[PDB]
Amino acid sequence: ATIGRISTGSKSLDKLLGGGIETQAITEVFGEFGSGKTQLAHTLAVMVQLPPEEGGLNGSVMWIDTENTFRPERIREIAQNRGLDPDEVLKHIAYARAFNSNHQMLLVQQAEDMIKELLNTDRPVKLLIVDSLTSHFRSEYIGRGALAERQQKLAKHLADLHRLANLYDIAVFVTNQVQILAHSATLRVYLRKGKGGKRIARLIDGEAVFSITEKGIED
Ligand SMILES: c1ccc2[nH]ncc2c1
Repeated sequence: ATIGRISTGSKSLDKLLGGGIETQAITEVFGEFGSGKTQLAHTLAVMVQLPPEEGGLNGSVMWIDTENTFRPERIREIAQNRGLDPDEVLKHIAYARAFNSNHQMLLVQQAEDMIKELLNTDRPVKLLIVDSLTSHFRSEYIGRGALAERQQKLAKHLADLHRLANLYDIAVFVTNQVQILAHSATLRVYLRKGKGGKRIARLIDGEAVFSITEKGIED
């Protein structure tokens, strides 16, 4: 199946990404607390629902939240300000709180049921968000011996996510709060605060600049 692309809301960031975030890929955004990772996730959860000529995939969303940071009213605000019905957009986001890393891993396996259910509807799942990918792993696997154990568990979790992305033509978007370890995401984007309230994004193989606004993010 051909890759799809989802606009982030920012032409600058879309260009950095080669045209938007890709299906059949895991895109990891990482950066310090407050760098805008969750705002980008909220924006993508709206953008993916747009029709393709507007930068979406006519898609539905599954969201795994590990920090209680999902805000339904932020979805509704972004949707309304982009001309979409806020309640329809919110309804197309399946939402689950992950209580610990083992529950987070089960939830990814569980997500396959809804993905299959929706695959041939007019709004198949096209975006799976894990925010935060790493927070539970960081709190639970700590101390001597934890590096190998945590990396092995994360590798299995990411393998599960890669399979869903690749098998069902989904963009997986994950967040990671940071600041030597290996990573298995398809593409890693470093996000940081800049001057004038801007956020700056760099690929970790130019820089994109965007603002956080009532439309989510934009140039
Ligand atoms: C992950 C995210 C949202 C979800 N809703 N139901 C199951 C599930 C898994």
